[PDB]
Amino acid sequence: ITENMHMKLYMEGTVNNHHFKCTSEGEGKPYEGTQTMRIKVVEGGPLPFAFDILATSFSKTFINHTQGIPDFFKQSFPEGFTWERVTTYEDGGVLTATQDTSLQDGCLIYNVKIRGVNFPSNGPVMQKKTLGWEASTEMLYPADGGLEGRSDMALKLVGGGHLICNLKTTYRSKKPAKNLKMPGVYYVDRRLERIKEADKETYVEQHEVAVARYCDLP
Repeated sequence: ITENMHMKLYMEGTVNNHHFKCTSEGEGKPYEGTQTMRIKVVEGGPLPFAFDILATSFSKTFINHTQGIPDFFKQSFPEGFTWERVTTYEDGGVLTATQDTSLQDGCLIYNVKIRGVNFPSNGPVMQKKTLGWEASTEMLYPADGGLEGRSDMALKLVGGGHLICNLKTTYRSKKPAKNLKMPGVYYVDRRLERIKEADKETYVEQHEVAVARYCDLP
C-alpha cells in the first residue's frame, strides 16, 4: 500500500427492477484520504434514478488514519476486505450493497453489487431531483472481530430541501484476526463531491476526502 494507488471498479445491480452496470478507474493518496474516480454506465444508461444514490458504493482504503489510529483497511492486505451496507432513505427507498476489495498487482480491484427496492416513483430519487451529498460523519466501532459503521447523510434536493438517509455498514477483513490490531471506537469525516458529468449521468467523475479521528474533546 503506497503513497499513490490506482483502482479499478466493477459494479452491477438493480434499482426498482432497473438493471445496470458500471466500471470506473481512479487514483488517490491512501494516506491523505484523497481519491478520484471516473465512472461509466456501460449498461442500462441513462439511469432512470438519481445517480447520487450510487455514490457511496464507489473505497475504504483511502482514509487518512492520523493519530496512529489503527487502520483496519490498510492492515487487511494483501488479503483485502469486504463490506456490506443497507442504506435507508427516510422516504421509503432501501439500497443494499455488497462489495469485495482485493489488491491485484499494485492495483485495487473493487467488485460491487447493488440492489435497491421500494424507491418512491414520485420521489426526488426516481424523478432525478437530487444535487449531491452534504459532508458526513461515520462512526466505527469493533464488533465480531470486524468493524461496524453508522452514518447519516443529507442529499441536497432540487429546490432547497434535504432527503435524509441512514447507513448501516459491516466491514470484514479477509486476514486472520490475530494479524489485526483492531481500532477503538472512532469517526470518519468526509466530503464526496461530483466533479464532472456528461451524457445524462452515464459519465460521472467523483472526488472524496476522508479523515479519521478519535474524539478531541476533553
